[PDB]
Amino acid sequence: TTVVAAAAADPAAMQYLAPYSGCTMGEYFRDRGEDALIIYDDLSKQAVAYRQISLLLRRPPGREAYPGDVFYL
Amino acid sequence: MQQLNPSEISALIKQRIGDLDTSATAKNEGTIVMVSDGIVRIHGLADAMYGEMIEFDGGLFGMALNLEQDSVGAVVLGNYLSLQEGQKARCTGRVLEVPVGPELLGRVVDALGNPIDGKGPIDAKLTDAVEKVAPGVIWRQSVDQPVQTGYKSVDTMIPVGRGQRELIIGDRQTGKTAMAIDAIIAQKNSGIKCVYVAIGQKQSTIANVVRKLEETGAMAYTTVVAAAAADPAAMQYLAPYSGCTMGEYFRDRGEDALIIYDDLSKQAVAYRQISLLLRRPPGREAYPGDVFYLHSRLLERASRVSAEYVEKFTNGAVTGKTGSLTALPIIETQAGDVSAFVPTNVISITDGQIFLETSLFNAGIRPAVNAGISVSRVGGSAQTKIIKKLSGGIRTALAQYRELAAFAQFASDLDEATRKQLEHGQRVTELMKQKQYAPYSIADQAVSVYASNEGYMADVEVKKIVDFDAALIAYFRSEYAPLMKQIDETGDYNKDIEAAIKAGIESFKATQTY
Amino acid sequence: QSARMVAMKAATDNAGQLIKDLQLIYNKLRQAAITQEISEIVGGAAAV
Amino acid sequence: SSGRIIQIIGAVIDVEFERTSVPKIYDALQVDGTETTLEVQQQLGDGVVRTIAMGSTEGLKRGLTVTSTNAPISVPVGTATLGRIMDVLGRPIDEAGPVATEERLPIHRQAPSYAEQAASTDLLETGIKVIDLLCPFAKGGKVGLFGGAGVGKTVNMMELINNIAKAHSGLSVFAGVGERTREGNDFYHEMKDSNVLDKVAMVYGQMNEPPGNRLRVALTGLTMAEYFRDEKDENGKGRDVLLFVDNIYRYTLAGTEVSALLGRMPSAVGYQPTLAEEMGVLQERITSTKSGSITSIQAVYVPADDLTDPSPATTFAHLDATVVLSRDIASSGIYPAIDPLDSTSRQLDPLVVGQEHYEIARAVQNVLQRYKELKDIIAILGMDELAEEDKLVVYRARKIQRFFSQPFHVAEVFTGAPGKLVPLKETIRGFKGLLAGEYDHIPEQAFYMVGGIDEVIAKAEKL
Amino acid sequence: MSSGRIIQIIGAVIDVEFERTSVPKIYDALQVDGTETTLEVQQQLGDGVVRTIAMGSTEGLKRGLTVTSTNAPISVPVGTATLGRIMDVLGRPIDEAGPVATEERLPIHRQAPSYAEQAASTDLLETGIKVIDLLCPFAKGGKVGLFGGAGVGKTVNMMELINNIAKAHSGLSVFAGVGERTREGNDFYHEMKDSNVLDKVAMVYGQMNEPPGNRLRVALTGLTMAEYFRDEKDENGKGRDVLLFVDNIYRYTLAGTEVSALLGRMPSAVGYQPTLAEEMGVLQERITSTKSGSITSIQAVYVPADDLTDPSPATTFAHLDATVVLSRDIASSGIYPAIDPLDSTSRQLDPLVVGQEHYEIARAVQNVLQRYKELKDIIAILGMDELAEEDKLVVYRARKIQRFFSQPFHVAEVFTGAPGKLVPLKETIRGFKGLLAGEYDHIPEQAFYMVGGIDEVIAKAEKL
Ligand SMILES: Nc1ncnc2c1ncn2[C@@H]1O[C@H](COP(=O)(O)OP(=O)(O)OP(=O)(O)O)[C@@H](O)[C@H]1O
Ligand SMILES: [Mg+2]
Repeated sequence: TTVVAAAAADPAAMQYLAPYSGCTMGEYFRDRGEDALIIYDDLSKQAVAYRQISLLLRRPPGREAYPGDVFYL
Repeated sequence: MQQLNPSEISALIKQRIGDLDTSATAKNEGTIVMVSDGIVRIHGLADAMYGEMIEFDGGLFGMALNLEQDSVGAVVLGNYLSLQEGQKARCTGRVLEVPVGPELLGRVVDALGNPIDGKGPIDAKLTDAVEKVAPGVIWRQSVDQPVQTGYKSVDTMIPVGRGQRELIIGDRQTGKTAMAIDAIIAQKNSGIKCVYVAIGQKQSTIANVVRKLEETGAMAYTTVVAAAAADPAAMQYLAPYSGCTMGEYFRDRGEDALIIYDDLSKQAVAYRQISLLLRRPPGREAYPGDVFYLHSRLLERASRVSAEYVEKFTNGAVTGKTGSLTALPIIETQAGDVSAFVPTNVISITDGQIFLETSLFNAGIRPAVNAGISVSRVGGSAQTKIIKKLSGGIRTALAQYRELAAFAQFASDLDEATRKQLEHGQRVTELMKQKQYAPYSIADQAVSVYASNEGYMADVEVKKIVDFDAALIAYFRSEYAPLMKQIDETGDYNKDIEAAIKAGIESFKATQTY
Repeated sequence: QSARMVAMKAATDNAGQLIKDLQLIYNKLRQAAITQEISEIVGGAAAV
Repeated sequence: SSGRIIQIIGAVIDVEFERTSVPKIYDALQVDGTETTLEVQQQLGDGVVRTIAMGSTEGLKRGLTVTSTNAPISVPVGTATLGRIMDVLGRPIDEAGPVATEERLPIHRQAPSYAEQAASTDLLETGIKVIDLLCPFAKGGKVGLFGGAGVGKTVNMMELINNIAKAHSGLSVFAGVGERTREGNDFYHEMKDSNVLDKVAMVYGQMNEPPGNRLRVALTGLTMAEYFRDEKDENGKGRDVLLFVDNIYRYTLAGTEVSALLGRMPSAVGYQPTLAEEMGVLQERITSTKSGSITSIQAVYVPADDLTDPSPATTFAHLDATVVLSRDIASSGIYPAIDPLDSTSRQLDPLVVGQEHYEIARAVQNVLQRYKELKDIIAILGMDELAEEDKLVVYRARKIQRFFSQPFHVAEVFTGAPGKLVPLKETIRGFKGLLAGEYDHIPEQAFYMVGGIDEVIAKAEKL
Repeated sequence: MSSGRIIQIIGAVIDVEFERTSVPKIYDALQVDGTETTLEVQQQLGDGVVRTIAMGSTEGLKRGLTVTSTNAPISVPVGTATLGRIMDVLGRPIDEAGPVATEERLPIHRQAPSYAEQAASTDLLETGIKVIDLLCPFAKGGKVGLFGGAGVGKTVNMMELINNIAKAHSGLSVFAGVGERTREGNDFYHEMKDSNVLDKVAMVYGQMNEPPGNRLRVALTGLTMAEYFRDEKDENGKGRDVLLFVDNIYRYTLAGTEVSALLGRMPSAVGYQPTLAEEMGVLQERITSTKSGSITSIQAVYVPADDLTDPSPATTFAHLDATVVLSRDIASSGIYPAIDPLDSTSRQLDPLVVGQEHYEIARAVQNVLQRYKELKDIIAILGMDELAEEDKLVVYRARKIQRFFSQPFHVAEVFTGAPGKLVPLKETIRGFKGLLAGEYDHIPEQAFYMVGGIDEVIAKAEKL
């Protein structure tokens, strides 16, 4: 097992990027014919961190103040 | 690429091309550049102080709020429509001040301490800053002295002590102003100076209030600060602070005072307008960031100070005593929505609140005090001994009546126990009704509450309780005047006074009847 | 009489459940209204 | 000494003047080519002023010469403005010819000071049984006519004017602030038919004009009423004027539309920051002074039947009475259709109206609001199973509801020109008797569509 | 040079211009020359301009005024000299008792402890309230919300908790008032001085008449003092265990919203600042148990509009471990402490953490209380005699249980002559295991009232 940690005191950028780093770490086995399993924990908090990042950039929000591309995230 | 600054003007740029000396023309003179909606932007004024008092050419007065990089925003205390760009503005090197002292009693003044009742000038020997800081936490002292309002429900179930901050909250036309004025009137013999501050009201209603105050002799110790609905937003924003300074004058010198802010909601509205016209970022309901800091720093000045503070402030002149200042703000809510922004902020600051219900007001219950949710955190320590002893029966009777009020409609298969509770609860509820401008001294409340507690009202019909109470109080006022004087002077509650009261009550029923 | 007692108790319980559902709906609507108001205010302020 | 238009966006014009000559706030500018008239709102520096247009903003170029007048908008006043119809600027629009007077006043003035407020609060009596009993007016007060579906609220207004005129020779002013032209024309024709046009002056912003009109028609009408009041005749005493504003809700939205373009951030529900300021400035000139008085009647529109939003909430602080019309009460055959339980007033006070008046009103309200509660029980069980008490309440409440009916004099059709104008004492006597029970034996159909108790007695005896 | 000048004042937001080489770091503290006023740096706008929040009133400040820098965040005094004093956000005495006698300072902005520094276990924090221990146990390094308003004895609970932690574990305490009403702050100070608790507490008061800057940083100041208490070690290492009281964290959240609104940042969902979660995490994550010691926090919580799904309590609830809810009716019936034994929850109440027996005893107690609540309405409506005998036993033992959750406090010893009792674990469990098995069915109810362990219950029954 591999654990990628982005705690509650970490900068919002680290929380935004942690699942992508985990997915890249997990895709090493997939490309080489070996099965793997990844567990994202509280993607809602990733969405909150990305909302914080976008609002500080003065981007207009949508429903519940989430940014326009929270789906594409 | 940003918009043009107020300092970017063809004439000003030409002057700047000319020469850069004189340090922006002596640093204490300005030049108006913009005029709109009661806001004036000035160019220059290097030595402007945040909150300084600026004087224009016409004879008006402003107050610099925004000290920006190249301009100086400033609200206008008088009326604009006389200020035109190109005029000159000057800074007085001073912060806003109002006159204080025992010469403003009986007068009606502006937010700046200017008489408007046409009785001549105000000969005041002192001035004080409008914006101050509340005394430190170490200088305070606990609240243990009572303030009477004259209402049988309020003085028994939601007591108010000297130094407390009690809120009056309710919908429109529910009797807030009348309760505040009755509280002011009931101070005939307490010897505490009152201050009534009116914000954003019709001058007709202000004149009616002033006339009614002068009729009852309550103007010998009252000062009225009136910022009407047609007055500029700056005056309505500054009225509470100028009233609070006038009130604090007495607190710092060992005497007691009481101040009533009317419609703090309208001060919030005026401050929101002023902030929005000055381009400040809004929050919920378009309020600026610091509405809470606008209200709290005003309400925290109502306090009670220890004898050491007053002895130090007066340099040993008034050693013995301890001062105080009581506040009674008023908030109006839309359809009983106490979850809005300003009422939520004001509730969190005060030491209690007196809810007035529209439904109780329409049903004929006047005053409409909602005893279920009203609360006073000071509690028992703000009551005289007799009323503190006697209030328990009233409180438990209201509780029991409110618990099982649903049964009042059936009234058919009610068992013996609950029917007695209903009979007592309805009678106590009928007891609490009261008229206007007729306050009850502590002795009247004591007599009424004792008569209700001991079942002496258990045999009188519900519809005629008010007449019974009025007749009993009149009979006691007529015959047993020395006992009433004793109770009013002291407030003691012994077995002797209790026996005398019981004897009087028993004599009343045997003799002439309501 | 016994049946009426039982029916009234059941009706009281059902009303108590209705309250707990309507409270959640009301809270959701309150938060949505506050969000809409703030969004409109910020947009109107930024457009000026 | 004259400037050029440099920017046109919607109805917000900009003019650039020489820096030495810049007009004050609320000055009146007259574009040279056309008949459009501007008024200044702000000063933006560099001799630039931002204005709004009182009329057609279409066909205006940039760089079009503009001259100033150095004074606010002045409207004609006097006795020569009685019976005419005028727009904002005071130009006649009834095609009857130019207004033959020379007295003019600016429409923007300061509110009366605190010193000159009326020393007392007189009681104004009309003659309508519902209003004079449950919702008494005040001399120089402010009255709102809330709610009401398509019903004779206009009928109520002309009844009120006829009653005030035939009782008192005082004048009147009607200022339709954003009114439907159909209703305005109907009102004008009715005034012309009843020979009351000799005592009314009119101002019209007709809901399809630029917001400057719908914003300043009220101020024009108020200036005319002020001049009528301040005229002191033959003794040294002013008159008592009556002023109508047919829709006060339009006045707020008229400023709301221009607020955003003028460069102001929004507010709670999108209103202007200065909503309370504008309402106070308008509503603080309608007061009774030491010399004369202005009393007003203002129909108020509640958007979406929700009176917690700022538009009527800020009006409620100024009203002395609220007469609430209702659909159902008019449906049941009660013509005046004032809601007895909801319509209230600040003037119902034993100090001002005496003790018997207040007690009678309270008793009537209690009876009505208990009968309204008995409705579901009456519908389910019927009238037989009620107690012996609460049957008298039903009968007396039905009688009271019938007795609020009133024949309207101005109708003259289907009624019989029945001007009643009952004195207040008659109504007090009648309702005291009815509550006491001296008339409990009379059929309820007798109390319908009559005036005093003498008439109901005569009708009952005839049948 | 470090010195710069003010170029803009808007309410409480002051801009300062330094020369382009000497722009100070973020969160640096600036001192205004000639006055007493501390500015905290919030963001760097470039070209030497810095936007700051003022800690105090700004009236009387004018542009072009020289400002000097400190090249460090706000520093507060720490040590044993802070015990028994009242301090503002900047670490200055407001109790009028002279200057603080210590010399050690620390910055209030520092990184939370890393992953490698976390403790090797999360066991418990024993404290003999006899209700907290059984139903809603605490945990070292935990965070305990405290629901309920004034009038039920919040302050008395804080008194008793401070006394107990100082007595048993030799630990100190810190009180951090975020938005403290001056009247109630003075009352609390005198109440904690007349009882001798105050020699153990270091108080920090940010009153609610101060700018929103102070009310946001008083919690960090109190946290810094608590951290210094934890970190220092006697011989054999093993730094102490500390409590940190933060009253009405909702006021901390609101102070976070206000300073964000002042700085002009676009609001989030329900008006809260976009950095709400990060602002809560920065505080709540420095409260934890490390190798040396631990910090436990008792935090009052206010639920706005009674809606516990809006961002403030929905964010606070993520960090809390246990919730102690006080009830009005429990206090009405003369039961102290008025802790609701049925609605107070704890994440530590698991068989894996507190063992096996304790979990089952607590669950059985809760089951009996629930059944009794279900039986009281039947008693009210249908007469006592309608119930079966099992329900008779349930009612009797539930009344005994409700009595047994009462005990006297050491702070009440001054008011009432009865000394306070600190009953540990392995003694409450015995009593409740015996009571649930019918072993004490012959004792009257009154013997289970205001008393410690089961032995004194037996004695008092003997004296009845
Ligand atoms: N306790 C009372 N007993 C009898 N009449 C009362 C009482 N209180 C108020 N009233 C009457 O009913 C009305 C309510 O009084 P009040 O002026 O205090 O209302 P309000 O809530 O302050 O209104 P608003 O906030 O809109 O100005 C007044 O007309 C007053 O005469
Ligand atoms: Mg009022």
